[PDB]
Amino acid sequence: MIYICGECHTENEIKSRDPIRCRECGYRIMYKKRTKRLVVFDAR
Amino acid sequence: MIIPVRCFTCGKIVGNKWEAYLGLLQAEYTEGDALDALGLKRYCCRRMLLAHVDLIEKLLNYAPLEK
Amino acid sequence: YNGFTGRKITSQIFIGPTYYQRLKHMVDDKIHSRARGPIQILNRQPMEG
Amino acid sequence: PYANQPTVRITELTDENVKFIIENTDLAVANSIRRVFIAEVPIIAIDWVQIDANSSVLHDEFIAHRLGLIPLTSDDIVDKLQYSRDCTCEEFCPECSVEFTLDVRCNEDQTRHVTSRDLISNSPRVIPVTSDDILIVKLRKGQELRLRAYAKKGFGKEHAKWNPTAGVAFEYDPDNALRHTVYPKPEEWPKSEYSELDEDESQAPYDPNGKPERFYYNVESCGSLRPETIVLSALSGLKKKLSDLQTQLSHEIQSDV
Amino acid sequence: YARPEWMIVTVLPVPPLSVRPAVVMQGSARNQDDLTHKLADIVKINNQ
RNA sequence: UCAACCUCAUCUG
Ligand SMILES: CO[C@@H]1[C@H](O)[C@H](n2cnc3c(=O)nc(N)[nH]c32)O[C@H]1COP(=O)(O)OP(=O)(O)OP(=O)(O)O
Ligand SMILES: [Zn+2]
Ligand SMILES: [Zn+2]
Ligand SMILES: [Zn+2]
Repeated sequence: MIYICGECHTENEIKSRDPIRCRECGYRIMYKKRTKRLVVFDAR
Repeated sequence: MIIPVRCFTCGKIVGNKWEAYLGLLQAEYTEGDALDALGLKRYCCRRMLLAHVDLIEKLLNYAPLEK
Repeated sequence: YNGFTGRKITSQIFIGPTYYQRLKHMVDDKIHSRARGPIQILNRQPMEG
Repeated sequence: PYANQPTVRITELTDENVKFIIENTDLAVANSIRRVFIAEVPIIAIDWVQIDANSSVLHDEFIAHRLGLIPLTSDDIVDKLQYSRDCTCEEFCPECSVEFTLDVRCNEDQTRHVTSRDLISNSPRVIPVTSDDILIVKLRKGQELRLRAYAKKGFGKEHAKWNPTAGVAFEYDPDNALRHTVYPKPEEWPKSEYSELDEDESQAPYDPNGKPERFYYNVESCGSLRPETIVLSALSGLKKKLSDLQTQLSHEIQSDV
Repeated sequence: YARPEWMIVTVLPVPPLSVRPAVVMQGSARNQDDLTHKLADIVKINNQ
């Protein structure tokens, strides 16, 4: 999938079985990024 | 965290009055006089503005996850 | 004034703004029920928790 | 054996408030009219939210809650709009709902106050009572809020978001003459605004044959419905409830026969 | 039912595996009960 | 058609 970097906030695409290191910053904490499917919230 | 829309007890909209409350406090108005100027009459509505702690400003200091 | 009938409550009632706290204990975390569920290996009796 | 003929005298009428007096009426009727003010007057408010992107500090359901609480002008078309359950079409359509959109991004350095003004409605008659503004969220630079919302007809019995009124002040017997409230020390008690007593007299003399009448109302509008039309719609809705009850009662009596 | 000689231990009863279950983790490993380890110690000393 | 045991600490009436 596409993981957003923890520090430089740049999306990087990491394949499976690949080390979790952002290109151009090297930070080792990525975030999965919001899903395309949309969830309905009742305003209640 | 942010000023609630509508007073809990009655439901009068108090969400539009926080920025005006802060501005009137900056002017010189006492908290009670500012609350009176904003039109808050019942102590239920005055509790909303008087006791509100605006943490959204502290949370906005942290950088966003996605830029 | 009584909400259901509108009649004034005879005894005047103490009302005021008091600070209340919501404790972490909530019923949704505590409700539990069991019916022929999982069973321990050693005792072969219903599990714990 | 028949209903009394009530009388209304409107003392104050302002865009935010209606102060009126109903005389020659029962306490039950008056209380239930107030009750219908609060809970059974239809209004328009957001009940469906779909957030495409929310990078704000507040989570998605927090934003949805605040959006639901925002009042929406419902003066005329709330009577025209149908309930979603009644509407034949699946989900929501122009007849059963009103669509709003929010697309705000804080490109500038200064904090962007997302307000109710940023909500844009597909139908001009419903607007978020903007004509300050209700603050939905504050956006730091690089934070964005995008959402689509649908607002439906409903009354406050479902959810307090559909309350058309802020505070309904109801008072009867301003000077205690029916002794419905028995003061332990009458003198310590402040006089009512509607009180006709002299300052020396704390309470009116007990009236043994009296009945609660001459009820005083102060109905404050939330801005969605005009304060006059809140009262009119409440009376009409109570009358409609009674007529539906009578129709079902007649059908069941015929069935029993 | 009970002779005094029978009190002295000449034959040690080894409880069934039901008494001493093997605690399985993820299929990767099988820990053994404390009784199994103690019986292993007893068997080692007896063989020695 | 379906997941470990110990241990300790923290809370609950
Ligand atoms: C009234 O007696 C009860 C019971 O005996 C049972 N109980 C509670 N703790 C224990 C415990 O440690 N061990 C055992 N065996 N039983 C226990 O709890 C007792 C009271 O305790 P409390 O005095 O705090 O009750 P408040 O007076 O405080 O009630 P508030 O106003 O908060 O509702
Ligand atoms: Zn990075
Ligand atoms: Zn209030
Ligand atoms: Zn429809």
